[PDB]
Amino acid sequence: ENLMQVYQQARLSNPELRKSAADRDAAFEKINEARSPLLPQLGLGADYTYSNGYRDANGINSNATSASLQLTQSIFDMSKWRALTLQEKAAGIQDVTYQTDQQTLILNTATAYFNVLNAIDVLSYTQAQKEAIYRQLDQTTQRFNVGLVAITDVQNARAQYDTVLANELTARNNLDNAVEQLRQITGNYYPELAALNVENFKTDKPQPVNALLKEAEKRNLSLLQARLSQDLAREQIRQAQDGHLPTLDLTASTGISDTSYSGSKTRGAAGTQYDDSNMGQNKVGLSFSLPIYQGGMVNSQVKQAQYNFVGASEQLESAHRSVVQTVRSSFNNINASISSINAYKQAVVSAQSSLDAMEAGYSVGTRTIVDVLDATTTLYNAKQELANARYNYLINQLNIKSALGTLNEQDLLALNNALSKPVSTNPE
Amino acid sequence: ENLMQVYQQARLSNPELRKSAADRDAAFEKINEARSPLLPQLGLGADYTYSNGYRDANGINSNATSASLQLTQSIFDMSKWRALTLQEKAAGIQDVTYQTDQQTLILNTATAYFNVLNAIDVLSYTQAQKEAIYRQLDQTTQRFNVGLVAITDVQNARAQYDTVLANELTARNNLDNAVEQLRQITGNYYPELAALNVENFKTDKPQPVNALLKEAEKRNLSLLQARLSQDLAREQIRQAQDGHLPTLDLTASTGISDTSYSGSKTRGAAGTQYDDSNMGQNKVGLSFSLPIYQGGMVNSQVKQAQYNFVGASEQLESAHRSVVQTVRSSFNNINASISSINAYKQAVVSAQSSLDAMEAGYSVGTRTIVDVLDATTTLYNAKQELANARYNYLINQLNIKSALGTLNEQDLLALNNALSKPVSTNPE
Amino acid sequence: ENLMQVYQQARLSNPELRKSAADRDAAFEKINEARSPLLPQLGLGADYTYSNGYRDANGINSNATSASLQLTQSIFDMSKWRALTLQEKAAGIQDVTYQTDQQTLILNTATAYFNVLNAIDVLSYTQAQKEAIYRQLDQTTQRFNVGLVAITDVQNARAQYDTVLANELTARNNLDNAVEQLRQITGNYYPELAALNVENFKTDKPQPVNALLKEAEKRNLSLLQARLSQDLAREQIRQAQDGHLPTLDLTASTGISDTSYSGSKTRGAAGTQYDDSNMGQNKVGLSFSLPIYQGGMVNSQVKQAQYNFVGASEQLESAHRSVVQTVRSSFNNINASISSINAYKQAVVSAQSSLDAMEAGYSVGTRTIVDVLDATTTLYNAKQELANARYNYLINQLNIKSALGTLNEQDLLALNNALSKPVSTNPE
Repeated sequence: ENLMQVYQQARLSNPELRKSAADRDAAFEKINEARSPLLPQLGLGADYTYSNGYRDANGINSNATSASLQLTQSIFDMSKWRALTLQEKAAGIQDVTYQTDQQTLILNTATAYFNVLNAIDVLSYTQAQKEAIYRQLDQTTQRFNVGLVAITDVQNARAQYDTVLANELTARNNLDNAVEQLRQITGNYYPELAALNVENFKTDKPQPVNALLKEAEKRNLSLLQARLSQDLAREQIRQAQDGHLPTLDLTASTGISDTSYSGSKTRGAAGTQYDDSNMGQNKVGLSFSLPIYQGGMVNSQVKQAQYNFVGASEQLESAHRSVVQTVRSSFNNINASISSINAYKQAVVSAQSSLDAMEAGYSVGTRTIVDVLDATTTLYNAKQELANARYNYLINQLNIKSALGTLNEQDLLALNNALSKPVSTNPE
Repeated sequence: ENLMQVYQQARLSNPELRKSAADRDAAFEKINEARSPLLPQLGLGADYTYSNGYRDANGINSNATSASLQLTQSIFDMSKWRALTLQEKAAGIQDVTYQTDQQTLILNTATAYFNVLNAIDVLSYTQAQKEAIYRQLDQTTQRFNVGLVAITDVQNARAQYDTVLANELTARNNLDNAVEQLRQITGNYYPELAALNVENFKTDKPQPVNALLKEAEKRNLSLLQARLSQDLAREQIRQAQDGHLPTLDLTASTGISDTSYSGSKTRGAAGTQYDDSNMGQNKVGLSFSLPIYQGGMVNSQVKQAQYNFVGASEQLESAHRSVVQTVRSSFNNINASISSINAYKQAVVSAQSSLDAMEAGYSVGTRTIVDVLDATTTLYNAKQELANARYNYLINQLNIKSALGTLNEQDLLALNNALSKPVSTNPE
Repeated sequence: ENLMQVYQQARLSNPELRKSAADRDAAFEKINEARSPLLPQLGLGADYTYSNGYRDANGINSNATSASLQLTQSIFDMSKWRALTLQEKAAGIQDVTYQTDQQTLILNTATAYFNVLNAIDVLSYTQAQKEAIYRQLDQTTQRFNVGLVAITDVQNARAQYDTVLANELTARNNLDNAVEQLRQITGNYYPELAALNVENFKTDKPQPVNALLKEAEKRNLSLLQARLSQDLAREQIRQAQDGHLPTLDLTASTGISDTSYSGSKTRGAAGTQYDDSNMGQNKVGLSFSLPIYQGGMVNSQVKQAQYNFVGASEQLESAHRSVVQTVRSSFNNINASISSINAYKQAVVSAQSSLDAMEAGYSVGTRTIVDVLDATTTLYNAKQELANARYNYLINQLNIKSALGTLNEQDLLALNNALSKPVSTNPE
């Protein structure tokens, strides 16, 4: 029930990634659609007709029946090739989005895993605080019923106890919600999860900022998709100028049609003009066409494409600045986490001394049990904060590496050494 | 004047809900234009033409004229029926989003209503604090004048007085802004509103979570949207496959023509071939075709449709998970509110006791008037907390009913029974 | 260096505003595309064909070789003019959004400047705090060595000293992040920024509320875009109606061809029908159309336009009420800022008095030096708070200027007169 076992199932259960995979497959398969028009196309054309002339052509009756096939093959029209180029670039963009989604899945699973354990720690602290506050109430009540204290003190103690009970209920609810959050990502209810092995924690140091900047510029996902968009805009510009290009097609058709002639006027002195015929047709030919003026429409589409391209370039520059600032922020965040870890470590070192000193006084008889319980609660506070700091450090390490774009699953030794014995998630 | 009346006015004065209704009307009307391509499509034409083509015929004049009608009526094609069905599904989707907008309107009205009472309470207690701090400053300045304290202590009192003045100004501004934001929903200014009846407030217990989950599965609007979208994807898959089947059409026409010539040379021994004519015809017939080979166009559409279908399935799974999570979170917020109510009740009792002790002590002469003012302020704030807790409980009950998918004016009515005390929205 | 220079550079460097300008330009270019169809058209259709008779119809052959130009020009169609009107409306919309973008840029530049200044002040305050805590730790350690306290006191002192070390590190990280986030807008590194001079700080009272609302309802941007949107919806209603109106167009052309034949079986009983011929055609004429019984294809298209228009009218009402609430809220915010500034000045004076008292006591020998350092820290905290309040006041005045719809660069020119003294961002 460590992070690796939870993420392996999350990979094959998460619908957010599955939708991304479906989108990528739709984008890829669509290319075959755009290559279809270039190939030849066949069709059938049977039909029927009936006519009845009037006005001058009075008393003329006729009926017709025909059926034929068609086949058109485009010889030279680059309009269809530019569609293929644009569609392959679209496929590239979709694949980049898929990579981004994969990294997101990893990060979200890790975050939920740590949130559960944080909830458990705060719950333990709240239980200790409740016990201390209850002992205080018992002491005050006994004093009052023997004297030495007014009723207002009793009511104040009751208020504090009710407040700690409310906090305990809130903590239980939060522990359930986080588990429910862990079931919403992975898709399974986990009763037991491993925790941090405190005795083997690593406060590593990060690389210089400039090296991270270079790696980011080289292999970041956002700016890569932005570059794909810029290339797509250039290709669209190339597609705009395709209008002036002439086009030609090669079409061939064949079919039969047997038409007979009748009528009182037709019969008699026909002269061979109205005799029936049973010829066929095997037409084959070409076709060529080219626009001359077109009122400058294409000369306007060309400028629209150029403006779109410059807009895309500005977008790319914005994305570049964004990635730079993000990498700097992540580096600073890691350093801040290191410093906070040191501070909390010293803080817990100090609180241990006081809880140790309160215990000895009770052993000899200078203090009371209430002091010991209060010191225990404070130390539990020093314990819950330190664990939170450690988890934040780990998540920030993952965050910087994700900004580099270089993490999919190489966080195998990163967390394997950070695991320990199972800890229950919903004790009863 | 009160909650029910405000909701009644907003039900017909709110522009967002009316825009939703307009969208519903647009969706339903769309069914008409999907039907239209089934009925006959009558038409009219009329065209004149002059021609002197003389590659070999120089001096020949031949004008032309025509005017005819048209009728077309499709017999067999499933490209139109699929469109009808898909438009019907879109209409259903629009209806569901309209219902969601209704529930959103109810929630927004309730929240805006309760914020005003919160502001009133805050304002009253801030004024009490201002009075207490002013009395403190008066005492300190008198004491400094008499020669018992240093100038440094006067500055502290003046600073505290200025701080409370600023807090009171902020409270008044927040009350004004909360009044304005409620007008942004109804379009009216409310001088007074009804307040909660403390002695007629109920504390119920929520139903078991399993029954809530069952009801949510039955009647959750987002899940209805998801299922309808998936059905719309399946029907679209059926539509794509129907691009294979053939089509049948029927056409008819009738018109006239003149095609009159002129010229002395044409007349005379023309053989009757070049004479003017006034022919007319009433041709009618059918038209049939069946595709044979279209390339990947036929093939690719089906695969793309199936990919979209699996995407819709993933989206539906996401909807299911989200619904379950939201139901549980609301169910737990309810109990959290109950516990907080208990705690704040105890706090109010404690503050009452402290105030009474202070008042008796001042009556017998053991305390100054300044001490009494502070206890009154502490009690007054304790009613800020308890008031803001009950409103949270009511809002949370409204939310949980919304998630269950059964939030109607009937549910909102049950709250108004506890609001039976008018109060001004602008003291003095 | 100064605010004016920073804005001057950001105006001509920022990529988002340049993208807005590019989008405006590309939108004004669509007007040309709208008119183009009205102007004439010209094309070519040269081609070739080869027939063949079979099934008892062999021996008959033909050869087609065609070439002809075509001119088409529409003389009456109201649908095209609707497109031009719609395009003009789109151009207006683009201009409006460009103006909004400029105003947003001004706001962001001012915000970044003041954020950097606030970071500098906070860094100074935290440095003073660190000095004070270090001296306190030294005192406690010396006392323990001399034998007046226990180890727990030293542990607490070390914890307190460790905490300030984390806070100092975080302040530098925030300062660097602010510098980078300013570079993201401007595009340059700024070692120094002009600082606020307190000798000439303005706290002018603002104008009444109703006057501001009336002026805003005239030259605001969001409601102007809403009005243009409703107008284009009406222009969209007009476009729909013109689908059932007749139209005319003109056609012209010319072409030649050669139609010689060859073959052995063709000879025999030709009867002049199998003779080679060359011919041309120069048809020119007008045309007309008018639809009837279309199954209400465009009839039901009109109802969709009207519902859309009422939706647009509803959105405009929403925009109106939103502007109302926004301007009122901004006014209240200005007033709150004034009050807060007064409070912070009083606090600063009180802290100064306390520091003077503490310093005099130390000079006469009744106080240690830890007290002096603590007083200094409190004074620096007060100074930081006051500076933040002043910056927020300036930002709020700019914000209300923006909400009014009258924000430019000359308005910001006045604020430059409040910034005199350069201050280093990262002093050595």
